[PDB]
Amino acid sequence: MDYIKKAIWGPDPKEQQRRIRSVLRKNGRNIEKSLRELTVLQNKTQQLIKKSAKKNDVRTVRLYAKELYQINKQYDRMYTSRAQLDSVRMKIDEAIRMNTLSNQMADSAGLMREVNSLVRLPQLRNTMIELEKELMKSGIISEMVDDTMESVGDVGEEMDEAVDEEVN
Amino acid sequence: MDYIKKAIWGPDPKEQQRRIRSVLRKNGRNIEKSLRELTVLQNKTQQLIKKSAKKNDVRTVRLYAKELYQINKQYDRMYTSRAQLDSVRMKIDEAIRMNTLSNQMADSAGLMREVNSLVRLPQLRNTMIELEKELMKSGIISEMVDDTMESVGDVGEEMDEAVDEEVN
Amino acid sequence: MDYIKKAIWGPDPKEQQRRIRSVLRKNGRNIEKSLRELTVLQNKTQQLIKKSAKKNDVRTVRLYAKELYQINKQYDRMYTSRAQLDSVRMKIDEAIRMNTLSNQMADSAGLMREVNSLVRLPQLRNTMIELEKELMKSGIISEMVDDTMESVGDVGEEMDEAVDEEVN
Amino acid sequence: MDYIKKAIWGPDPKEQQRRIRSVLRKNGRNIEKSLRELTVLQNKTQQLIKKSAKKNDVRTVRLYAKELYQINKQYDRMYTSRAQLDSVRMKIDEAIRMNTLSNQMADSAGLMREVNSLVRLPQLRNTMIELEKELMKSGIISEMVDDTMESVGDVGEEMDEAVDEEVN
Amino acid sequence: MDYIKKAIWGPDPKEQQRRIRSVLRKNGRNIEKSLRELTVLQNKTQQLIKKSAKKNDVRTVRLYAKELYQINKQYDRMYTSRAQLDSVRMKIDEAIRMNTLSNQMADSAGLMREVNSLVRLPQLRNTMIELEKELMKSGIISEMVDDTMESVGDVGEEMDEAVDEEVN
Repeated sequence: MDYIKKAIWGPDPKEQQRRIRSVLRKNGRNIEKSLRELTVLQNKTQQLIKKSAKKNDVRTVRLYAKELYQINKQYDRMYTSRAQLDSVRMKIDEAIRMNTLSNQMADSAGLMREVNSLVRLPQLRNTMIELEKELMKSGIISEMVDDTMESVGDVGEEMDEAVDEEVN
Repeated sequence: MDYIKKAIWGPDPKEQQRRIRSVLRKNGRNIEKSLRELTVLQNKTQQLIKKSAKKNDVRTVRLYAKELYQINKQYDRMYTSRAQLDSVRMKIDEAIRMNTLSNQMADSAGLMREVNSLVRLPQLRNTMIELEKELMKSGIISEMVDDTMESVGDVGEEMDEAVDEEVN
Repeated sequence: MDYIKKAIWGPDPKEQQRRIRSVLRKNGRNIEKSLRELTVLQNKTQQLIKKSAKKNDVRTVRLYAKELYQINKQYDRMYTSRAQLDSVRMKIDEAIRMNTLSNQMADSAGLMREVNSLVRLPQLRNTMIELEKELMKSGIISEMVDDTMESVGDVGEEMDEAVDEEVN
Repeated sequence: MDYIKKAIWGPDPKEQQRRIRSVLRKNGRNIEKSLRELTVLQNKTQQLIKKSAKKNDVRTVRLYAKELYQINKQYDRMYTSRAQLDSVRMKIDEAIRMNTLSNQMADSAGLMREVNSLVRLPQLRNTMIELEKELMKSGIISEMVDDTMESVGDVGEEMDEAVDEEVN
Repeated sequence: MDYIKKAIWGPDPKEQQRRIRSVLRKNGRNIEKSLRELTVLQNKTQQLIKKSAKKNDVRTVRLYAKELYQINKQYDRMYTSRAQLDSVRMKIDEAIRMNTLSNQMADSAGLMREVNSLVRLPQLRNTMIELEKELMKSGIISEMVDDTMESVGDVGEEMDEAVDEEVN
């Protein structure tokens, strides 16, 4: 019945989708664990760098200087990988929705407001007399084009200072 | 079966849609005709202004100033109307598509390119071992997560100037 | 089930393909290693040619003149071989894909846009009335040929200056 | 089994495809008929213009100028339509093939010629020792990487004018 | 007949609605039970904390100190969940009504009072002479605009201290 959805997720899409979001969330928590338990190794080193900064021991600071870099080299790729999954998990939750009734109602009512703003504009009045005379008495669209009968075309305050300005 | 689309276009949407687009190009040509047949009234007036520009008759030029104003007031409301319909006819064609197979193929093939760019990032390769081990041998998604298995990573050129910089 | 794929890669194609891309990537890294470790022999010689250029020693420059050529003769074939594998590995990754669902969706949605641009052209309108009346209510193609009902054929602004130009 | 092709052509693609190509040659002949039967109205008019060219009657030639314009306005929209259908019928035949065995043999036998040109380049022979030692004795690919084993390389005529040129 | 109501609640809305309010009320009573039977475990602990507060037993209070926190941690999420369902059950009873005759009469009679307050304002009197002369003798609205004939426009006590204040 829907072939593009099965061309992406396979012969049973609804169990392929919950099979990624198991795996893509187990790895989403192992990053948040390995930044929780690796921040405290950064927090203890801030107590151990500040310890031997007042001790002024060369053999102590240069021994912490090796492990402070190798963990911050580990931190900068695990902090990156948290933003890597969140780019994947957001683009793949967008693929999972993609044709839902929830997005169909949310994107249509946001569009019917944008049509309702445009059908009341006065220069397309004479379209709406012709359009009301032709359409079926349908739902949203035909209920807008007959609700816009609140305008007639009449002359207003014209310019007189431009008539003598054309000869000028 | 199709409730949002019938709520917008009525109980038979496919004939409501071609009933608008029929009307909305009848007015699409009547604007384009009345910008064409009224430009040549502005074109003949540019000759008749240039006629009595050398005659230097105030009783001739200001008689054209009464009718040149009535055409350019008419032109600027009809030139506006061409932008009025084309704002409506573009939004009301977006409402006609809105859930089609034509949008389903277009908005998803451009979405699978964006996932193919993200699954190949080397920080999340450790996810793609676990993800390839779990998924059904599906279409697009499970064909991308094992087409990223044709690569492996290894350690590189570490910084040798970092330890003395950290103790600095 | 697919015989051309097995006529190229043998009785088990999926393990022939990952057996090349092991070998064709080990050699892809031995070139990048042997241009990394041979550039530094070119970089030290730029310190040793510039050394004895100010020393003005004939017996030093003409001894570096032998090894500068034999390494640049080595460099120019190893730099070539990097572009040799990348021509092979790109033509053989194209053979590995060649019938994938990923290329099937990417090359079809790029083609359905090219059909959508052509079916709306006005001279083939009277085809599309006949074509809509005949086709099944299918997916992408039949959803395009009934969406193009937004045009009727009517006369426009004809030429009058060519009628008296035929006698001219 | 075939999801992209059924998404384009519907649940039975093979009868949707011959249902378009049936319609799209019915109009393929009606354009070719109406360019043939309308050329002879242009052909008889070239005699009747040449009739009253020597009669020198303005009341005869300009009566043909009213009907010669109505045929060449009709001819130029029907001559355009022959290029309109042939742009559609070529693209919609490309959509019908798009994944066939006929394209799989044609696009791959032309691809194996291009790999056969690249595996015989002598800079990458050192890959083809390691590649022949690893691959299964397959079809086309492993038959090319050992049909390039009927050759060997050796050092050639070195430059004797390079050392003095480098010290120059 | 009503498509938005079926797009939300499905093909039979009236049995989807009483299928939530079964489930959403069973859970509404299991919270009120599990705060009724968990308050008495808080009430007995207030008799057991106040028991060993005068006994001054360290091994008794610190043993009740473990279970007093684990139940108040249980209480603070079950007290929250009572306010969680009542936010859901009130927003989903608002969805169930949403177009009823009961809300149609209650929101219209509250609106007709607001129109009745505004049509009697004296500056829009001259509208109501024109409006009474045009409308059909309808229900509520036309019965208000002819009931407002109890006013005529006449001059009152004008200011004289502002005439000499303009020159001032």
